[PDB]
Amino acid sequence: EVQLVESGGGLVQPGGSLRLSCAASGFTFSSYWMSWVRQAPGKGLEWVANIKQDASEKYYLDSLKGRFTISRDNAKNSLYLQMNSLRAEDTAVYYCARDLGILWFGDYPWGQGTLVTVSSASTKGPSVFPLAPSSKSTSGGTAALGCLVKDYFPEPVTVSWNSGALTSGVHTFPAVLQSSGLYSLSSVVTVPSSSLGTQTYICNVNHKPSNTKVDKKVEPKSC
Amino acid sequence: CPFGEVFNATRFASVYAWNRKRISNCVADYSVLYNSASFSTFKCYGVSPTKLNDLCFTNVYADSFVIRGDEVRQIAPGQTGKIADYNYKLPDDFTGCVIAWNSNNLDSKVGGNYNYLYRLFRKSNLKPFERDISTEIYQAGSTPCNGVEGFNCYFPLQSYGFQPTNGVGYQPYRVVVLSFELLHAPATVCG
Amino acid sequence: DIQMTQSPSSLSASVGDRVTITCRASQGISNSLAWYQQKPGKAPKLLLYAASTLESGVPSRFSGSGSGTDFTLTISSLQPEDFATYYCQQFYSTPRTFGQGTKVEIKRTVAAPSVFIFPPSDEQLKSGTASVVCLLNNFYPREAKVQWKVDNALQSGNSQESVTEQDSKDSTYSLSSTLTLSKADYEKHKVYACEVTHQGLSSPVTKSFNRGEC
Ligand SMILES: *[C@@H]1O[C@H](CO)[C@@H](O)[C@H](O)[C@H]1NC(C)=O
Repeated sequence: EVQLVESGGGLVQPGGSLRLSCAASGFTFSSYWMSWVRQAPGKGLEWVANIKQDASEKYYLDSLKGRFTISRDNAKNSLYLQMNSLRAEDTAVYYCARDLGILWFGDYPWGQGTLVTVSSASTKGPSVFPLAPSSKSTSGGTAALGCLVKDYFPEPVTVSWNSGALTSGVHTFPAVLQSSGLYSLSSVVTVPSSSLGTQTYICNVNHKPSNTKVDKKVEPKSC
Repeated sequence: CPFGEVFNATRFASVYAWNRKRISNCVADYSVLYNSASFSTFKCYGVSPTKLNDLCFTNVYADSFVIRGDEVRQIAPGQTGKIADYNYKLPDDFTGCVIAWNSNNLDSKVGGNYNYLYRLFRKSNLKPFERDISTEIYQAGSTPCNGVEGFNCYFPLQSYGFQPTNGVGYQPYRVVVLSFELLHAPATVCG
Repeated sequence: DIQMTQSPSSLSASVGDRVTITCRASQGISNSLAWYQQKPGKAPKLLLYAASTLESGVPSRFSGSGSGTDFTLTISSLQPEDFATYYCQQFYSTPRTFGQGTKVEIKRTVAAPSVFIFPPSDEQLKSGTASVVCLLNNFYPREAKVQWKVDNALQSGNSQESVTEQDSKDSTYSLSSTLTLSKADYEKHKVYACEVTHQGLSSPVTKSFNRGEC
């Protein structure tokens, strides 16, 4: 089975460097080229680098402007990519692939890439704000409430409701990268508006990167 | 008939250079194998497998090779894919049988056994019962390859990676395809 | 260099349906093209190469035709595990170039979104920023439109939206639109309205509130 294991992704500031590794097994590493393919956050595959069998030929995307250098050690069945002068646009999940023009990626479960996150922000825990339901902007016996998890870095946060008791009708939206360099998402849940004053609605926001947990009670907005 | 020389045989050829053996002038009993319950795959197309050795053919060909489980479904009438298009093809009017069994205990090896090759590149597809040993540098780009490997110029044969701790779909399987030829000639292979 | 263009970029279909994806190249590439499948979050997997031959292990429902500049990927009877994004690549030259991908979605009948609007909390206004939220709950298809009106003044450039994945149970989408303003710009106005244009709506639905009311 073709097993390709990526490692080395992380948080680097703009201008910094990083070196990614790809451990290979299950085939004759010497008979194939090797390619690095990145994928930005929800944006599809972009081939970035190519290295020959004996590493006597190396090819790149000119967009990179010589910032990336591909390498390979055959004794160790290993591929390497040195990423220099990193830009924010380089944030992506990087995969290595066995290459013969055709790309074979790593078989499950081994092959799954490494995540490079290039940002000038230091890690901050989120601020949770209640998206309170109103009796005016209701909808036929059903009312929606939620939590706005704003201004955090990096990904991810996890959000539950009532410590797991409230699951039906929960929508946790994908995080959006704000102009400030910080992420923010929101988690909403719809519940019978008849049982507002009776039922308690707590949202649990867990940001493991910053070692932060927040329990926020969303009360119906009474002016 | 010497079926033990084909099935219980020691060495098997890889699928790109599969092994054909001619069989004539002997008495064969098929129901010894189908009722042996020793194979993982035993599919017969054309003739009924159930005790229909009441026939006489001119020649009997046995084609042996090694593939992986994922590819066993390709040794069948009218199938398409890497092995069928590039390695071993059977015709739609197939009057024969295909047998296959898991050989993970004999063809795997720690750190991988890379002794079995498969053709991964070819300009066209294989006609029924064709056989291609052409190690010509396959051309995938505009540049002619001029017999040397390089940028967009790949070697056609590639190894199998038979580690023993593979999933079953990736494990080695031995395949024997039996063809029954009845031409305008004296038939000698009966049961 | 070589450009790849895929059609239709987003395709909705049902289980058992026959599906075709098209991929065209800005110049000829003979049959040196391959087709890959990527499920959300996972790594891409090679389905077909040489325009037509199935890589071993791939279900035979996948097939490919074409040459020159034109290629078609065909799934005979769509199964639930086939809903994913699909990419095409060429291995004729460098840089290796992919198609933009076509997402295969689940086909269901049209459904109108449940629309809600949320004013900024008092704590966030205390912090110095105001985030007004608009929610489109459980609709189909994915394509919708949100516009913000601050005292019936159309906004642009200060809103960000994100959408969920198609639901595992009823195959709907839900979308969140967030309008970000300074505490000043928020406290300068009264009526905040969210206008939703969707196929399952005969007319655009506007949900609004007034500043500090309730
Ligand atoms: C192969 O070995 C088995 C082991 O008992 C034997 O029964 C059989 O006759 C041999 N030959 C064939 C063709 O199976």
